[PDB]
Amino acid sequence: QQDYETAKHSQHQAKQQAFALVEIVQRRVHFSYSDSAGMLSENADLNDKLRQRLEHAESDRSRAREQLRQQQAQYSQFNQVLASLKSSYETKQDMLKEL
Amino acid sequence: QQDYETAKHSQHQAKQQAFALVEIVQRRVHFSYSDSAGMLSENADLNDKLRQRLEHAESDRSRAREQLRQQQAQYSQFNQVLASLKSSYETKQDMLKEL
Amino acid sequence: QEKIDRYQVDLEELSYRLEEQTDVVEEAGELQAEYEARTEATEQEVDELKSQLADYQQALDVQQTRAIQYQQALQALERARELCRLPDLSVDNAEEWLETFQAKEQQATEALLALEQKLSVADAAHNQFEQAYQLVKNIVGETSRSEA
Amino acid sequence: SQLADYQQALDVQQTRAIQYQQALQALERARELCRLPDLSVDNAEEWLETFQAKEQQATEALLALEQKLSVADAAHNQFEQAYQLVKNIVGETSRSEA
Repeated sequence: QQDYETAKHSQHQAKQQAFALVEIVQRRVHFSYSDSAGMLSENADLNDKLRQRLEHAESDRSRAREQLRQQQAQYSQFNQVLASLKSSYETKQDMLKEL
Repeated sequence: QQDYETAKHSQHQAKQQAFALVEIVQRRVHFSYSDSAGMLSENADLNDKLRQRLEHAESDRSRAREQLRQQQAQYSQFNQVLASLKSSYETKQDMLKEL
Repeated sequence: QEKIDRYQVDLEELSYRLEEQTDVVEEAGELQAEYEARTEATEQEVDELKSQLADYQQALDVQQTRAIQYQQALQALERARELCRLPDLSVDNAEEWLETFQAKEQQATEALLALEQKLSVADAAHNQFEQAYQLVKNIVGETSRSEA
Repeated sequence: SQLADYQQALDVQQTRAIQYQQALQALERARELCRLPDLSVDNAEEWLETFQAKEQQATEALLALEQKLSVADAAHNQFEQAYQLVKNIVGETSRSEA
């Protein structure tokens, strides 16, 4: 019982620490807003900073789209070879049954 | 799991409510000069019609994406059954020449 | 001899099935590529409209004069009036409401963690129960949990 | 949308700036609870997966502990009867080895 009440207390420590770290993972996109906070401090015309932040985001988005297209093509190729093996196993199995 | 899901929804609403209250506290300085006024709605007609055409374009983009994703899905299943047929044909051909 | 003939007929049938699926895959590929070009064209049209809207408003919204800035405080307060069940909510008493709702939020996290401890042991206990059930089903086949 | 609708008037920028302060405040709270002054958004995933493994070890252990405490409800007589049965079959053995 002494070891088990200690394990229950240890589980609570892990849950509160992990919950705090998980909240920061949800807030990952909010840390990128440091530029938005610096932009807010301009208190005057800032359309150039807005367009620069957007152009960087456009460059990142374009690289991500290219990366996604080539991975989707590679995944489809792997899926067709896997299906080719499945069908080869089915015909070999049917031939074993027929023999 | 249903009780914990209900607790997670309740926590999300409590967090959203606390954040709405934090926004009011940060905006108390902005409320101080609420007596101020300025010009508004000079070129609003074309801006609103262009915003409506943009909403039509975004809704049409959403339809276009839905039709794109479903087509990628059926095309993938068609390519998958075709690859299954190719392997079955090739193995049956290899077995005919072996026989 | 007949087996070689049957396998040749099977290859003819598989060739007909291959022709039908190649035609279906080619039609589906043309529709896929056309919908890709069309969808990219819809994002291009959306971006063109957004850029033209930005270019058109340039002279209108730049001279903001810090006068149209307080309405955001009013909208934030009104949004909070619907989200928080406080029709009397004022920027003055919103500090007492903020600490009161922060108390409810930490209570909700503590209650969530309290439920999560029992949930984690229960979910893993059900995973071992399911493993024992799968092992029994693999060895004998379908049977009830009472008989497991 | 912010560039197209500049009439938005920095409302989203204020919301993003307050969210940035909320992210910083959460990170400081996590550095305190986890006792890690040395921490960043980029490497926090390493400590999170490490503590997730720690939590998995604590929950998987405690699950076996809950089954053991549940079967511990058996009275003194069952232990004695089982222990004496093993001792009568094999000869003298320790209770831990029974």
